[PDB]
Amino acid sequence: MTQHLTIAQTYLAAWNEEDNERRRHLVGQAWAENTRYVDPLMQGEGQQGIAAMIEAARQKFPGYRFVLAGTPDGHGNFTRFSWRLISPDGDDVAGGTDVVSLNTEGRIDNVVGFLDG
Amino acid sequence: MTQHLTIAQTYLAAWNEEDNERRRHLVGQAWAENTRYVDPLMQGEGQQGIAAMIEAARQKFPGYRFVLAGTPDGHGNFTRFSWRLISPDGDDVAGGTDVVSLNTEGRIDNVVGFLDGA
Repeated sequence: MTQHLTIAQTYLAAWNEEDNERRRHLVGQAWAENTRYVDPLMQGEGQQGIAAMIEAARQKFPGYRFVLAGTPDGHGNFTRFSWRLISPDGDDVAGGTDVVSLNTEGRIDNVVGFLDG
Repeated sequence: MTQHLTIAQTYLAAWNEEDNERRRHLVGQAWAENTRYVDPLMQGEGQQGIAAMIEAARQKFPGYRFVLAGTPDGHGNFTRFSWRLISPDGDDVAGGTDVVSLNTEGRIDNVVGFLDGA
């Protein structure tokens, strides 16, 4: 359970990181070399690619933040969690849900996201 | 959207099928030969295995049903949906959420399920 909360937190920390350099270092630590991401708006592969994708996403939504919603859960190497997108003025404008997979070495190898209203 | 509703319905139809034989037929049609399932209580692989798994599950929860909750959604070959577990007397006892993947030939090749309270 805590293992699932840590994974949710590590994942969102990468999306909320303001400094693009620090984010590459974060993705470098948390994500696997063979890693893949896909949601309804985007896709990416590899540590580099995912770091680039997140940066591109943030440039389109400057000032926005991802805040965890509810309690992450899971089983085996799977973690599931949800988050809300918060506007620079503090408005809840949307949200999503993700299923994240860890490889046998504890690093994120696969993420599939969805959008929520 | 409709493609995602159909997938959710086809998936649940297999879990709600009363006859074991009809269910093999249903899994045969909807599921891929190289297919895999895992949730917090179970796992299976292959058409045979998943058919067997569902049957074992139902033998432990006789009379229970799995009813769709909310609107399925998704993208690419991914579908996501949620369902509620209904007791023989009609009570809502619990639920789940699943992520289903279709292979390039339209058949289910991967499912990852999770449990939900209220």
